[PDB]
Amino acid sequence: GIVEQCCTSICSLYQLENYCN
Amino acid sequence: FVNQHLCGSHLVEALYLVCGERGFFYTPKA
Repeated sequence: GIVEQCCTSICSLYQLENYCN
Repeated sequence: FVNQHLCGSHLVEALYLVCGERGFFYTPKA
């Protein structure tokens, strides 16, 4: 999940955009 | 500003700035 990809580990723009509609 | 540890409101805030008028979906229990 996003928390495991952007919180416990460092986030990236590629990941964030996956969660945009 | 996204290449860092983003948690809680700090994360929701980033999705808001990045997604813009598209919107996004926050799912912490995914």
